[PDB]
Amino acid sequence: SGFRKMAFPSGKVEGCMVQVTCGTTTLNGLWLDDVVYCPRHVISNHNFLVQAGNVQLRVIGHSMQNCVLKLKVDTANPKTPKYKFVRIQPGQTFSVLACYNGSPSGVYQCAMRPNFTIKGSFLNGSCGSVGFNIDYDCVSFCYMHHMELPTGVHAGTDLEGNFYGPFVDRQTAQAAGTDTTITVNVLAWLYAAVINGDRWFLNRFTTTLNDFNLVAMKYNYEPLTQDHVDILGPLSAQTGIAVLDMCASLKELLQNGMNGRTILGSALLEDEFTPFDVVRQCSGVTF
Amino acid sequence: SGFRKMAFPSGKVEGCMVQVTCGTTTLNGLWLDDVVYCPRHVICTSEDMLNPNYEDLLIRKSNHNFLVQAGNVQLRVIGHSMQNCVLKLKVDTANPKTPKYKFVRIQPGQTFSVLACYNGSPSGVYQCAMRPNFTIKGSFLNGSCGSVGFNIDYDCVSFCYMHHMELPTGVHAGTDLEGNFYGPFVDRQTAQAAGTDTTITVNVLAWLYAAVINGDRWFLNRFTTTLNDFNLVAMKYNYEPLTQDHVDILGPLSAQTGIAVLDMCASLKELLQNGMNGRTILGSALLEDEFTPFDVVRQCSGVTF
Ligand SMILES: N#CC1(CS(=O)(=O)N2Cc3ccc(Cl)cc3[C@@]3(CCN(c4cncc5ccccc45)C3=O)C2)CC1
Ligand SMILES: [Cl-]
Repeated sequence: SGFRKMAFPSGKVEGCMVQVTCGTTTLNGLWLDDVVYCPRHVISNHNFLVQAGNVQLRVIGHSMQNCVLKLKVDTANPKTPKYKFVRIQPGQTFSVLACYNGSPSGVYQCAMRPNFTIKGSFLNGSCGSVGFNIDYDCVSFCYMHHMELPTGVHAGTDLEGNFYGPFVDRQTAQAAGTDTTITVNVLAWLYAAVINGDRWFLNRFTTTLNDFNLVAMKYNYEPLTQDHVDILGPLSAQTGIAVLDMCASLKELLQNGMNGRTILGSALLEDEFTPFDVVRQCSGVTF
Repeated sequence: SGFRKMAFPSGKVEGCMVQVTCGTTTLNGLWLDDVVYCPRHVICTSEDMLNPNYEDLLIRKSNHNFLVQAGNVQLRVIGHSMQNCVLKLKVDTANPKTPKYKFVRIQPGQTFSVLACYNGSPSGVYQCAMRPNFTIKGSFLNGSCGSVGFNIDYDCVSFCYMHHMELPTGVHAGTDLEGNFYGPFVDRQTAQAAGTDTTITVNVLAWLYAAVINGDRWFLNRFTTTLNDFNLVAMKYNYEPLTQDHVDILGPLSAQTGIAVLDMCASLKELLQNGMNGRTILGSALLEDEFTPFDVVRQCSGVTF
């Protein structure tokens, strides 16, 4: 029992965090094999100072790929895990290892919002902190922190330097678009509440995907697609509540509220747990 | 900017997780130097749990009855002893990944990170607090026994909790690393219930100061309160009494934001009275109590917005 916002164990990523200094700028880098990846806004080889723990690494080459700077170093990281660079879609979740001066200070779980921002917890010096998922023993790097927007939200790139969202890496008038709730994730979290014995919000009603999408559009909820319904199949079979039956519960929570009640200790409808996160936490998958 | 429930990086603890098997029972152990620490109920069967005599069960065991697995490597047990509700298995190999560490016993209201494990393999990390009723609202399934709670201030890992059991309400109970339970609990399957839980007042206050640091002041009012009047009201909402120690501990945050602790207490009094009215504080519609004054100073900036 219990439902927590759980992050992946960060150990395989901690062994890759280094400090990168170029002139007056100091931020974080990801050391994989003989390359250090970091935001290009950190800007010859000796101008780049790279520190891995107490050891100074020697930069022997440099190149740029989109908004990421790649510093070829002389030493391959002996702690390099099995890894892949993956680009995630909005709604997908990941763990963030927040670092300052190449030293990890915290780990949290979050989701890529539909407006491509992340509601993170970052201070000055956190640039170059990374987002990741673990699938068996392979680390899938999906995010590198670049900046904070005027509303306190964060923007960054995949590990190939491509920004998530209509953002650029520079000081200019940039604003996060109007955000929406990740519907498939709220539904998954309602199924996790049913698994943990919270059924007060269940009703005898069902709905059509068309009728529900008209309700979702009215409450700034992302449209629910047939793919989302198919993805919720296992949770529907485990609890005995059809996806459109759970959609009728969500419609009633949106039109009437919680009425002093909570779901999994929350008075808001939680949208940062994917259908896969719910299955993984309610099964004990290890890494 | 931003405020998240953040856990400590778990890498130093991952390198200590092992699997301990005694007969049919399989749970997690903490491998530090040449000792593996795990719940003593690993020597029990399900039947044994009603009234276990651990001394009688342990005396019938030998070293080779305890199987310890560290990754793909089998560790050899060369000795065993019991300290309160923890079993200590002396092994023939010191853990090369042993970090700098201490065993600390925490008080209610204190927070810590939990590395949840199954079969000696870590699966997730989360942040939580020791509730005033000594339970933890964790996320544990069968096989998670022996998972540990910790804080990592500087490079030293302070181990404060080892998971032992789930109570009938879905909450969890465990011990410090010396085997002493937190709360009036026993490692027996007896009628045990968590006491009535309360909100950690000093933590809610710290979180209100964190909201002021991040630029939110809608909840503040022009009133102050006496400490006693605050407690008379807060006790009616099932809030823990606020002591002079709590007020002293909130001193730095009070000086940083310019809001006296008893003025922040008046805002809390009013928040309990009125509710939120469709508003949120740091993206939350409830009053959050799992961030200590120390956590707020660590996560939030030194400059108030
Ligand atoms: N109410 C209740 C429960 C507990 S029990 O009655 O099955 N149980 C008695 C018991 C008594 C004392 C001790 Cl020290 C340990 C144990 C056990 C050992 C494993 N465990 C667990 C531990 N953690 C999470 C868990 C989740 C789900 C099933 C077990 C879990 C226990 O609680 C077993 C069903 C959840
Ligand atoms: Cl403490």
